[PDB]
Amino acid sequence: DKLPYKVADIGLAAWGRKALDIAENEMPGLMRMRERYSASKPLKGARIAGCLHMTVETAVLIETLVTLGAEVQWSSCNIFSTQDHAAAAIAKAGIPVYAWKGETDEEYLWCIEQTLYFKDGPLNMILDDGGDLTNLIHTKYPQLLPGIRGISEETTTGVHNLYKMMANGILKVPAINVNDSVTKSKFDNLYGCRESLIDGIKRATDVMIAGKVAVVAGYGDVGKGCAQALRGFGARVIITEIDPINALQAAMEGYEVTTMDEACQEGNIFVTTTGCIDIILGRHFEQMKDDAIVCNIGHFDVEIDVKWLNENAVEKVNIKPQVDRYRLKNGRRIILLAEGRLVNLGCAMGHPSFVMSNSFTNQVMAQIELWTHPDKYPVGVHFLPKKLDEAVAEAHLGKLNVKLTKLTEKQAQYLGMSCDGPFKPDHYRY
Amino acid sequence: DKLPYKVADIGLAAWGRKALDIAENEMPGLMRMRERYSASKPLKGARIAGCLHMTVETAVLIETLVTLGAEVQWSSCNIFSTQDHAAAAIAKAGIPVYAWKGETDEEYLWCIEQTLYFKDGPLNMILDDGGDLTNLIHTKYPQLLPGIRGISEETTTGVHNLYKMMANGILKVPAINVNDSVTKSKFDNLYGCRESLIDGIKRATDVMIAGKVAVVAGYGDVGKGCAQALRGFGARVIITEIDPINALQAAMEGYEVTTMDEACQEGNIFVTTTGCIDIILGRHFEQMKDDAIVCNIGHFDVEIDVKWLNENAVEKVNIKPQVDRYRLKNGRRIILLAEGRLVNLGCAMGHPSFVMSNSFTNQVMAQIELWTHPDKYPVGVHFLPKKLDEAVAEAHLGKLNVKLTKLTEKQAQYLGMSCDGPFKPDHYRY
Amino acid sequence: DKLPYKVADIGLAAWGRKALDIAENEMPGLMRMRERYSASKPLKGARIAGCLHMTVETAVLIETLVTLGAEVQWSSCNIFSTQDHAAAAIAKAGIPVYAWKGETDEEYLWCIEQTLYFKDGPLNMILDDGGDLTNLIHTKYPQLLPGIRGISEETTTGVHNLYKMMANGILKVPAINVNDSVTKSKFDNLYGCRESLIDGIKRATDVMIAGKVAVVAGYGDVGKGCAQALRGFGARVIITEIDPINALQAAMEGYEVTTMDEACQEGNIFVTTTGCIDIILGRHFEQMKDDAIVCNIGHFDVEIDVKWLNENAVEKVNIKPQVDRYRLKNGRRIILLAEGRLVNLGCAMGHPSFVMSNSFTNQVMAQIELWTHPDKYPVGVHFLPKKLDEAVAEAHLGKLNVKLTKLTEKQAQYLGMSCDGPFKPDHYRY
Amino acid sequence: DKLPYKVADIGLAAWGRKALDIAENEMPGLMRMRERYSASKPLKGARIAGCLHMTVETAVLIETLVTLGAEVQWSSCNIFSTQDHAAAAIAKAGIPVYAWKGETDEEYLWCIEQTLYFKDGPLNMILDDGGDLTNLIHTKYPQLLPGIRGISEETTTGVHNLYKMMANGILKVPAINVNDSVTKSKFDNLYGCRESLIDGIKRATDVMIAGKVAVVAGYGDVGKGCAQALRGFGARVIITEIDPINALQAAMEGYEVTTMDEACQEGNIFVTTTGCIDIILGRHFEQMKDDAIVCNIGHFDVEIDVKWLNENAVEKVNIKPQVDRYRLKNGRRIILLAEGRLVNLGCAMGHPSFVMSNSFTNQVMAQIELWTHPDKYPVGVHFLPKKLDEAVAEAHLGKLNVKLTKLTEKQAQYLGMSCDGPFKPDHYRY
Ligand SMILES: NC(=O)c1ccc[n+]([C@@H]2O[C@H](COP(=O)([O-])OP(=O)(O)OC[C@H]3O[C@@H](n4cnc5c(N)ncnc54)[C@H](O)[C@@H]3O)[C@@H](O)[C@H]2O)c1
Ligand SMILES: NC(=O)c1ccc[n+]([C@@H]2O[C@H](COP(=O)([O-])OP(=O)(O)OC[C@H]3O[C@@H](n4cnc5c(N)ncnc54)[C@H](O)[C@@H]3O)[C@@H](O)[C@H]2O)c1
Ligand SMILES: NC(=O)c1ccc[n+]([C@@H]2O[C@H](COP(=O)([O-])OP(=O)(O)OC[C@H]3O[C@@H](n4cnc5c(N)ncnc54)[C@H](O)[C@@H]3O)[C@@H](O)[C@H]2O)c1
Ligand SMILES: NC(=O)c1ccc[n+]([C@@H]2O[C@H](COP(=O)([O-])OP(=O)(O)OC[C@H]3O[C@@H](n4cnc5c(N)ncnc54)[C@H](O)[C@@H]3O)[C@@H](O)[C@H]2O)c1
Ligand SMILES: Nc1ncnc2c1ncn2[C@@H]1C[C@@H](CO)[C@H](O)[C@H]1O
Ligand SMILES: Nc1ncnc2c1ncn2[C@@H]1C[C@@H](CO)[C@H](O)[C@H]1O
Ligand SMILES: Nc1ncnc2c1ncn2[C@@H]1C[C@@H](CO)[C@H](O)[C@H]1O
Ligand SMILES: Nc1ncnc2c1ncn2[C@@H]1C[C@@H](CO)[C@H](O)[C@H]1O
Repeated sequence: DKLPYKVADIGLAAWGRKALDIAENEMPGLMRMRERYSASKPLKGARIAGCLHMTVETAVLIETLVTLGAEVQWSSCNIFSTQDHAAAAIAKAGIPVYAWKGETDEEYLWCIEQTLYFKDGPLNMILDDGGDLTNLIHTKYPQLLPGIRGISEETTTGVHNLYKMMANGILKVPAINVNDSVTKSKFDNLYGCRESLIDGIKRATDVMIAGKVAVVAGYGDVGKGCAQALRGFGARVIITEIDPINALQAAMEGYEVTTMDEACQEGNIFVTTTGCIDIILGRHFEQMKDDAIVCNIGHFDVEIDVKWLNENAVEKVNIKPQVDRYRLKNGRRIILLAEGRLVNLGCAMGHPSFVMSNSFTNQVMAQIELWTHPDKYPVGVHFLPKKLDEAVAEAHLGKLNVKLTKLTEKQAQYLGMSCDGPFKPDHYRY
Repeated sequence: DKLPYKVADIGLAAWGRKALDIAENEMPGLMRMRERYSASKPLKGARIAGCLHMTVETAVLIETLVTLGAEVQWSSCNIFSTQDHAAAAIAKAGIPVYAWKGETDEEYLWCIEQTLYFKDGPLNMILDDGGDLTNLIHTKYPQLLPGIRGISEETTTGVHNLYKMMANGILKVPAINVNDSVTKSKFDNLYGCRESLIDGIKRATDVMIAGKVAVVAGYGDVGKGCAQALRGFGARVIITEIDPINALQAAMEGYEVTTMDEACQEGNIFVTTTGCIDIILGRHFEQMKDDAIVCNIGHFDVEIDVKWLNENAVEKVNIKPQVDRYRLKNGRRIILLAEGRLVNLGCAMGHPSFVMSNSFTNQVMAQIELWTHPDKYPVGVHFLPKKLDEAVAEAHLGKLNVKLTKLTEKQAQYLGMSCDGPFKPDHYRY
Repeated sequence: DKLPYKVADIGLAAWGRKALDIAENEMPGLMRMRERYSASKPLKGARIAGCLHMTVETAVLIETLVTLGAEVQWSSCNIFSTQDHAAAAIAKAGIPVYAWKGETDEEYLWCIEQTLYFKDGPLNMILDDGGDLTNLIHTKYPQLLPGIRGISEETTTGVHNLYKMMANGILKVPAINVNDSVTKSKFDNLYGCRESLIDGIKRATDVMIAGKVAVVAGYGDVGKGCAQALRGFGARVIITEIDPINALQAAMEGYEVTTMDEACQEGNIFVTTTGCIDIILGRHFEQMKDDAIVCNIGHFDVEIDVKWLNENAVEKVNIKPQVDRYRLKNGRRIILLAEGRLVNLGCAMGHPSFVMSNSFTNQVMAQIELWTHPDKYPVGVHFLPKKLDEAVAEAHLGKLNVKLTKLTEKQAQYLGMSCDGPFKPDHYRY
Repeated sequence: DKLPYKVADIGLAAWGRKALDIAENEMPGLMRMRERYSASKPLKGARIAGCLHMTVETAVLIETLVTLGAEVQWSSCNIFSTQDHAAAAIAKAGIPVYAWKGETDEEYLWCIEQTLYFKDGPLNMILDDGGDLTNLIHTKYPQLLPGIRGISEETTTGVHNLYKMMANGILKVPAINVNDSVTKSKFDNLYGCRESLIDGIKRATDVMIAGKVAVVAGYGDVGKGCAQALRGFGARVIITEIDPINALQAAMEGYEVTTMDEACQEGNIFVTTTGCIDIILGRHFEQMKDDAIVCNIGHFDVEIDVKWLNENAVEKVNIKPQVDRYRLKNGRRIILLAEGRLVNLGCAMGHPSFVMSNSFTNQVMAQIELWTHPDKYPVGVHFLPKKLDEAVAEAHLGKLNVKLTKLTEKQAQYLGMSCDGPFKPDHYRY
């Protein structure tokens, strides 16, 4: 009596498959995993439930896992991020996926629920992005915890949740922090938003970036990438921060660092990257230049007070999907993107596949680790070993034609390290 | 018995009007022209036939001219550049427009033909982009030349044509070189492609730019913008040039300058910006890395040997409109964008409106000049006066909140110039 | 009874010669001129008097001219720009040079006077930088005008003077505008200040640039280079301009454009690049942050009101040559570089030799042109032919290993140009 | 019978004091330490022996420590890095300093030896940069170990030594890794070399960077800064790496990553930043373009085979101090800077004072920590607490006019952190 899947239109599978074919060729890390483990099926027995934006990239990840032997059931971790042609290709391949662009909140929860129970038994593995699946199980289905061998978590906000849970005796299953592998945080969060933040603002508004003042709240890995992207197109970028170290980094890169109370009067474009609530408020909106564009790229839509706009604007015109233009009592207009949900995935296609290969190779490794070597992972939050982190990167060098240097035995002795690595201490920040 | 217009779908007018509303707010130069001339209608009597990409930006230009009193009939200057919602809004406003995205070559010519004769008499003005309308009249409808008071030309290739015509006694009507106003060539050609080249490559392929080698043929104003855009996202950019000066400029900016025969073996992304034929040939395609992306942003599709691919590939798969992926005898794949037609307009939406306001304010000024002061323009090719060029720029400063400095009389005397300009000699290169 | 030369210390000639040896290897344009004309001595008969910063680069120029057969007598065009080891090497080689770092104003004039009369007759050629020699002859020695075949002028300010003179019937000798050859203005003025402005600020103060707000007055070729240099090291750069076009260029590159009245309160570093008087006044100094650094890189020291500081500060401490630190009545301190004279040459060594090879190859060509083909140059101000401008650039490509592309005859026909150039119309701005 | 100090010329003290006055104003972190601890003298009782480049910056550090109550004796950690005017000002202030620019190796060791015994008893604290003092005590004066309460270490190479020592039971005293405080490694190593690498190459050679190919070995924090500096001036930068992660970072920033065996044939400028031996060998020198410039910025001069040049060149000409130009059997020339010793300090003045304030505030904190709270530091290698790391940064925000944001209690609860920090987990990489 249960649907085998639920997508917007199965008819999009052909276009989706073409999409995955091109993407596969941009994802050597995932392709190399299949080449190494399709034969031995290290994930045989795993029943992986995934909750992570259902995009072309995620479809290649899903099929990599299946190729490695696991059974997979998936849901998106955002109501506007699914790419329907990718979801259809997956559904068609007979993998249970419950996801479509533009879900309601009740449907969003429903979709995650359809992934918990497989044909032959509940999930024994979690692949999360944001902690929603992780929190659902720990709060509504704890009984399933003993049957779950591990959790791998994709993003900063989900990772922070995990540490809050572990600090409070709640975390009941071993978890690998994938966000913090170097090859994820210093590539996906940085270089990925550097390209997909602009993509989302452009597809949504077609606005010229050059000449504009842009305000980026937060200067973490995401803000660093966003600020760099905007400045490369000629915007004057202003940064807001709560952390004196990130603030000093931004100042030393030539950015004016000040508060939102002050910057709201100057910005033409606003991007929130903090992962924190109450960044852009009604008091900020009333000070904004006419047609200021306001978006969020942080995991959850908690940074901008969109409720305030809906309750206080005198007009609200939908320009196209995910693009709303309000008119306030002061007569001025505000362009709001994706109703405040992460703009790169809501208004465009997320990070390009090559960088997502770095993130997802980390994810496959984490799944294998937890599944294949549970004795190595006590309940808590862990990091993939540096040696695996380095392997992720090495798997992407050939595609770029990078010729890496090999330490001579003489050099390796002088440096006190192995010719095959790890080449850095564990506290290295890269 | 003649159609009053011809567009893809009049039903798109509402969405288009919303598009124009947002764009108008990004185009102060055009809005300020209307504010200054709607009352006096300096273009009353003008019957302007336009041949220029039928986009949201062009629609604001078309309505600015109408507001200034002229009668206008328009066609696109490329078979893939029209934005159907913009064309519909114009058609709906009752302006005769003949344009849609994806015309055949015969239709392309047909559309230009429908603009030559107005309700009350042939065209008395030309607004061209590429020279196609200009060449059609001079070669098939010379009889209409005495009735045409002037020509204003938008782009480098069209301007070059005009000088070839003038050098050969063919040019029969006064022409203003709009491409070479400073506020056009050093803004539209540069900053505009800096943002819309990436937009087109992204919407077409979603490819990661970071980590790639990109080859840009030509280092003129368009190549300069394209190279800068690609390098800002982390691509290693190689430049090809025939001009020792542009080549030295590129080298001094840190770019490797070499030949296409050599670079075709390294590039992952190829962009042609030369305005010249035979840039990328079959011999180059056979040396390319797998899934290399190849596009053109020069006016005409004469830079890449697309015919060679169609005749020599073993497979050709249409991924989506304007995106074709070939498979060659060597087993490797080539992604070709927009069949070789300018990629920013064929795969995306062209330059953003703000920079297009600079170009189109120049165009309106040129029309007024020629129409309103023909005694000032003998047959030949001219430049708008520097004072008007500076006025275009000044009209866009307020939107950006630029506080310009005013020379004191003391300073103006020392510099030997007027406090209100021109502030530069005519040979100034900016 | 006349000195054969006058320098700080002939004993520095050996170190200077070593300097010139290294420089020669960085100046292929000048070396290639010698290789082509030492045999035929096209300048035989020329008695060239030069007034241009007596640096290592200028010494290679002086010897290139001598090698080409002319007789040369030189003076510096600034009291603080001479490089004593270079002046000594020249003096030693037996060329009459009157120059040393740190001349008084009376001495500065005296030195120029010692170059007017040669062993065998007055000067028959002028090589000027700033117009000082040009103005001295036209105002105190007009009688020598009929004997002077030509003038070649190095910089923007001198070129502007020439046009003021020509517009007023004063210019009595043919002059070639060397500043405006493309290979000079778009390389020396831009890329040269991009490297030597920082060099001067650093050798003078050792100040960290990152984190600072820097204010650059003017956004011409010099301001463009200076702004780019400062921003590359992490300074937040604010620009002041009087020209709406340059102001819009700066805004579209992400720079805040405002007035000095406003920026004087924010800057930590101030650089004037306008070529205009009254840029930084006492009213600006009283608003400055403590230890703000203030310098000028424009030709003459007329941009900053240094007299105001000397008359109004409560203290003035010389830190080292060309570096003065004042203390104002408000208790705050101002660091002034080179007493307001061009900072790159006053506090460092000017532009590096490679870019100076572009400028000086232009200068040698101009001398040959005027001297060798006077029938081609009526009284007035002219530009070197584009073909020579392109040759300057081509002569520097090999050193950089640039592989330039050659047009096929097919391509050259399509473009309507010669395979050997000129490749651009005369109004091209590059 | 022992000298009270030993410097090049005490007569330079006045100029040095002026230098320190300017520097103090650029070092708020150190000034704020004095303002907070001069009253309470937390270092009273400490007898700190320092071995760290004797520069203007280090002089402000030395006086900050004295102000905090310690007795200090200093030596430089490099034979060419001392700034004689700074050493003289210190000597004059009556602090025992043994250092001068250009020491022989025997003298270098002698100077360190003069710092071990104070008027009233051996050293009870070490402030090291490179590990030389640390290794001298552990190997020749172990008997003094029980009397030493702590070690604070400045740089990557010294920190690596410490971990090698701790891993081998040799480390006998508690050590704080100062290099790895975030405010040191991500500011001094990066932004500092970004400005002082160019300074050293420029003061030494005056070479144009634009147009050159530069090869940077290593892409750690130092290579990242060096590569960014060179590319900002127009050099094409090639990177060599042994670490797949750093290699992928460099590729994604647009740099070609290859081997030295390959790059030695292309580079015009070579900079080694690896901290490893055998980077540039005789086989590399024989392939180099004429007048290639070769330097090292890593701690010890072990990266370049300078011995090979001295033994194999046919000529060796000293251009000026720290600049040697060789001529090889193949007729080509090699410019070697500072005989291979760190170029920023050997040929220029090291990092500017502002960034050095970040490093030295960390150093003062470490000294206070170890001295004042030894119960908190067991034998081993430790990190300063994140809260102190953040305080270093906050102490430099005011000088830059940074307006930092304060978390509301609501926000701090949502983020699960204190309004006053730490704002990041311990594994954060910034
Ligand atoms: N959309 C995407 O593709 C994508 C990719 C990576 C991560 N993410 C998400 O982006 C957000 C941030 O990630 P990250 O890796 O940059 O986290 P980060 O910790 O590195 O960064 C964010 C910063 O925000 C600052 N900040 C917190 N509250 C603030 C406030 N009120 N005002 C100003 N600054 C404040 C913090 O000091 C911090 O430096 C998270 O929600 C994360 O899950 C999105
Ligand atoms: N798509 C757009 O939005 C847009 C905007 C502006 C202009 N254009 C078009 O872009 C093209 C170029 O414009 P531009 O303003 O840059 O012209 P430009 O003259 O400034 O530039 C092009 C350069 O190409 C070089 N070049 C010519 N043949 C070459 C060859 N075989 N190999 C390598 N280099 C070669 C030339 O030396 C030249 O510097 C024209 O067709 C123009 O009309 C497109
Ligand atoms: N020191 C050097 O090595 C070197 C090299 C090249 C030229 N120069 C000298 O540098 C100066 C400028 O050269 P350029 O080639 O950049 O000239 P440019 O004409 O290209 O530039 C200067 C600009 O200053 C602007 N400006 C004028 N008055 C102004 C005012 N009051 N406030 C703000 N902006 C103002 C103008 O609009 C102009 O764009 C001249 O004196 C020139 O001779 C020095
Ligand atoms: N001169 C200065 O002012 C200053 C300031 C900071 C540190 N330092 C010194 O600079 C050097 C490096 O510091 P860091 O903080 O960058 O270290 P880092 O560890 O961050 O960096 C160096 C890198 O070199 C790479 N590498 C090692 N051997 C290599 C080889 N054979 N070929 C290519 N790459 C190789 C490593 O993988 C590594 O990423 C150390 O000696 C350090 O003490 C100098
Ligand atoms: N194309 C994509 N497919 C899947 N996940 C993506 C894509 N782009 C960005 N993401 C993820 C979205 C994030 C925030 O939830 C991550 O941290 C990031 O990995
Ligand atoms: N959005 C746009 N609308 C109209 N014309 C455009 C747009 N973007 C670029 N162009 C034009 C296309 C060009 C080449 O034909 C021009 O030179 C340029 O002005
Ligand atoms: N090293 C140098 N030698 C000679 N002239 C120089 C040097 N650096 C800059 N200049 C010149 C100084 C200028 C301003 O007078 C020029 O325009 C510029 O060519
Ligand atoms: N001006 C300076 N004074 C003292 N130490 C410096 C200076 N510049 C760089 N350094 C140090 C030299 C280094 C390498 O030994 C450090 O890691 C760095 O902190």
